[PDB]
Amino acid sequence: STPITIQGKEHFEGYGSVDIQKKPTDLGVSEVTRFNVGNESNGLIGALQLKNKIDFSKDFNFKVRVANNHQSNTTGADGWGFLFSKGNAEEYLTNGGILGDKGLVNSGGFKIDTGYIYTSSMDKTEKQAGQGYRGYGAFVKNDSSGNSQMVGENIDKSKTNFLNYADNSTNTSDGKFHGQRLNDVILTYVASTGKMRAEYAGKTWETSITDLGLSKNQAYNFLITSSQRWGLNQGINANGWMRTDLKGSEFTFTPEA
Ligand SMILES: [Ca+2]
Repeated sequence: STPITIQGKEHFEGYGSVDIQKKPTDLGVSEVTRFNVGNESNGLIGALQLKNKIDFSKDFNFKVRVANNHQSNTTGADGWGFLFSKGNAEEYLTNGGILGDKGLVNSGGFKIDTGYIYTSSMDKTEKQAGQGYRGYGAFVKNDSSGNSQMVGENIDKSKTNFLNYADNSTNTSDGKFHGQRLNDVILTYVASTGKMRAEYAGKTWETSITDLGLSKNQAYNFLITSSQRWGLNQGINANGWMRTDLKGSEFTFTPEA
C-alpha cells in the first residue's frame, strides 16, 4: 500500500470521440483532451479510462480540470460523467454512462449535466428545460438493470443541484465561476467513512459509495466520460466540445495490487 499522485493524458486510454486540441486560445493552456468531435447519426460518445484500477479500501483525491461548451442545452454535450465501474470504456461506448436515463450496470459516479434531453424524466424534475446554459450537478447510480437514478445530496447552504454550466462573460478573470472556462472538479473519497464528495462551480455534493452501489473491498475502473446527443438519432447540429486539461489535473489514490 503506497498512494501515488499522477498527472497527464499518458495515464488515460482514450476511446471513441476524443482527440487532442493543441493551443486552445479560449482556455489558456498548451492543449486539452476534447470530447464530442465530428458528426454521427446516433451522436458522439467518448471516454478516458484511467490505466490503473482504484482500490476502494483506500482514500482518493482527484482534481479534474473541465471546461463546458458555450452552447445551448440541446445542440451541445450531454455533460461530464465521472464514473466508477467494473465495466470498461468499450462497454461504455455501446451502453452509455450516467448522463441520461440508462447506462452501464452496478456503476455510479458524479455528473455535470449540460444537455437537456427531452426523453429524460430526471432533466424535467431538475428544471433543466429553458434558455440560459441550464445544468445541474449530482451523483448518479446505475442499478443492476442499468436504470440511472440521482443519489446523495447537494450540501451547500443553497441546497439545489442547479448550476449555470456556461455564461456570456467577457471578464473571465473577475474571480467568479465561468463554466465555459476550465474549473476544478474535486472528487474526494475517505475509505474509513465511505463518503465521496464532489466540489464544482463553488457548490458541494456528497454520497456514500454504498448509495452508488460500490464496495470498499473492490478495485474499480475510473472513466472520464462525455457524450453529445448520444442515442437521440438527431445527429450532431453544432460544436459540443467538452474539454479537460489532464496535465493540470491531479489524481492521488492507491492502485489495485
Ligand atoms: Ca440532462
